[PDB]
Amino acid sequence: PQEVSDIKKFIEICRRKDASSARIKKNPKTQQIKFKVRCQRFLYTLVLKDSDKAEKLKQSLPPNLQIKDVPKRNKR
Amino acid sequence: KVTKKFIINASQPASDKIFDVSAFEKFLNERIKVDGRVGNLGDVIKISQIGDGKVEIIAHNDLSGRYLKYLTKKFLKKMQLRDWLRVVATSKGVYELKFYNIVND
Amino acid sequence: KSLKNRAIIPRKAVKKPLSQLEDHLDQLGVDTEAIGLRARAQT
Amino acid sequence: RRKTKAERNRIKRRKEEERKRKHEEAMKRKQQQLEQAKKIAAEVEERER
Amino acid sequence: VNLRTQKRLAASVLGCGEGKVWLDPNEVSEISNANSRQSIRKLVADGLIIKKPVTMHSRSRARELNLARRIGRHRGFGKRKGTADARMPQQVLWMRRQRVLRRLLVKYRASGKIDKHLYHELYHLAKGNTFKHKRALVEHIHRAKAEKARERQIK
RNA sequence: GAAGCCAGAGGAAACUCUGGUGGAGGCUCGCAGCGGUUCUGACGUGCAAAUCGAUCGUCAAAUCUGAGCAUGGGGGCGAAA
RNA sequence: GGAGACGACGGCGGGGGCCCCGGGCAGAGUUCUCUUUUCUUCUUAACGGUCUAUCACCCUGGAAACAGUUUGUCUGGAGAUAGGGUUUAAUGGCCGGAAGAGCCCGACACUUCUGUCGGGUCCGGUGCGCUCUCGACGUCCCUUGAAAAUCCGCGGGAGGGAAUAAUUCUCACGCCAGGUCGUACUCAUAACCGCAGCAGGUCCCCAAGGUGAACAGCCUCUGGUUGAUAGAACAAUGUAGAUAAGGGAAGUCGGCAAAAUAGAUCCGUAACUUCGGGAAAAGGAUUGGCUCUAAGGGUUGGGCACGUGCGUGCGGUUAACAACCAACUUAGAACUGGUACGGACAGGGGGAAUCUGACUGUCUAAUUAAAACAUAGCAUUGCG
Repeated sequence: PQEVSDIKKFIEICRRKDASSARIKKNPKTQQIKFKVRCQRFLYTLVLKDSDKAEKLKQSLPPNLQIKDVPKRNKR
Repeated sequence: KVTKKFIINASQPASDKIFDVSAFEKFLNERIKVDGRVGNLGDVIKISQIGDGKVEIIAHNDLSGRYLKYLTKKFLKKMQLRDWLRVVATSKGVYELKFYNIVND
Repeated sequence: KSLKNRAIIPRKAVKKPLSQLEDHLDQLGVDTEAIGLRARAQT
Repeated sequence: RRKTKAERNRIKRRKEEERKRKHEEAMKRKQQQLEQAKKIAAEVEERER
Repeated sequence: VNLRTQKRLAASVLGCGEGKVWLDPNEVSEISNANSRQSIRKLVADGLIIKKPVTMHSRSRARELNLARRIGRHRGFGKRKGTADARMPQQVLWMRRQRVLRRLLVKYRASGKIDKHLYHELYHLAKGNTFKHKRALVEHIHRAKAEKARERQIK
């Protein structure tokens, strides 16, 4: 697992051809949001503050790449 | 000065006339100890009734809801209701009294 | 109590008999028929 | 001259404060790129083209 | 009706010992009909199988005895069983005293209360067992500074 | 509580004395382990073709121990019975 | 050339885990009386990023009035102290993994099928503690404590190399593949050997709380058992455990056995001696509880003038002061119960001599553990 601290690097990682999926994890107690994109080797995580710009970044992410919001329970 | 608000709900046993809210008020007033001594409430801790079988406690000290549940269970043991009534926290600072689960024999 | 050798089962893990509860409250002096413990009883 | 414990403590606190300021500046830069994300996506797409 | 398998499965499901497993004596047939871990979990959720709590082991008497030994009780010759060095090593005492004295000497030399020559000779006196404690070292430093001031006033 | 080391008192010095520090020894008490001293011991067609109990020796090493390998009867191995 | 690749022992220091203390949420137990109570959950992997961690190394500079310095006396004109940096080393802090998990609690649903939804999962401290690991030291040797597979760096400069662009880049991402055999269970008072489900024997890892010097003995938690033919009675004789008035070895081949001594603090301790010992010699005094007193520690923090939190030029060693925090020892005193005070457990009887082997050590598995054997030391013979 790798943490990406650059929005530009995260954009290129999401536009990479190996990006299978992406998911949104919202932690309201910490007031944070995590963008996690799954690639062949690494799972890349971007950590941002909970904000309308953070919600808007989903629009600037590629439309071809599937994005899902993480539910409250990891049901097996 | 910080203020903590505690509710001891006994609406159902008060409606069943099983739990005496006034006696519980008197018991709390004579058993809640401040600085290790009973009968030392003053203005630090106030106990009142907000009605509908509920006891309202205002505390400016570091009074614990665990201590309030401890005194409630002591009162139930005195009134022989410890085997039949249960003190359950339902919110932040709210402890209600309810019957245990009942089977029909 | 047998707390030297074993712990007491919690009261919430055993379902109380309605007959025993009614007997205890009737000895304490509470009108059980006026409050309807049978409706509160589960089956 | 030989420095004392007070000087060593102030050196330690300045180093800790400098690390905190660098981390704060990094978070601010990430935030500013977050508002400027759309232009960044346009630049990335243009570079790919 | 034999419930050894059910007790073992219940222990494995609840993550406890088999002595902490309680099976309902009044619903033995339904417990015996459970042959799978899913059925055991279903009975645990139904409350027919519960995990018994741990047996009491309180530390209250140990804590009261610790408070008594802190305020000084039970320290008499009838209570002592080991030798004095076995109870408290003279090596550990000497280590503590030497570290205290060297720490104080370093602090004084840094702050400028003493110079390096006085520091060196006091260091070797501390290694040579001249001072019993920090108070003794402080008094010796004060007396040495007073003698140096008297010599400077005379000169 | 051995060398080594620190401080103080002497002594021209070499040395002497005192208070510490240090932690050596096929040293010592002793738990485990290894062994096997004694008991009118238990047991004596026994739990056992050598066991059980108490007591005893040793316990930082000439200590205890596994697996792999070597030595084979005119032999081997033997701190030698 | 480095790695692989290396003894035993001693104390010291760092880190992980366990143990202990305090606060808070939730749950459970106690509640004649007392107990803001007692207990339970409160966790964070591999793999990575980032910031730091003893030794050591580098730069300035030149040290006696020698200085730095460890518990342990080593270091320095072959350059110390000081000041400033570079690095081996994480089981350290933060972040990603990762809360979505696991755990705890609650409210509904529930013939079954099946569950559904909420609330949390937090904040500190301490140590001659136990355990593992790491690091710097130190001691001992007529003992000096594996090899190979495999991996890397360097020396060297053969070749290969550009603007039709070249690239033979140990950088990042991307593509592909990873066969065979073992894997249950027991590891022992019933799964092995002893003819047996035999009180025997059989190599290791993890190791909680109290008392206590202590992985002693005794009690407890987790986890396990409650299995070893049963019932009744209480004669002799046994086996095992005890006690006994007065005398105290009168017993007996023979004090055989048993009793007595025993921990700790203090006083004190002879002959002999290879000067190391003997020695815990001998012989005495004391030990409970309670209320106090005293001593033994850590962290943080000094005034001006300017430039502007640092740089200077100064000025001072009463910080000998304040604030905060923390634990275990030692000594002293009063009071008080007593037939007992290491109240159980645990735990030397001591001395005067003689013979004998120097000692530590070894053997007769299954009747003899010894003046036997071995040992160091000493002497002789043979071999260039």
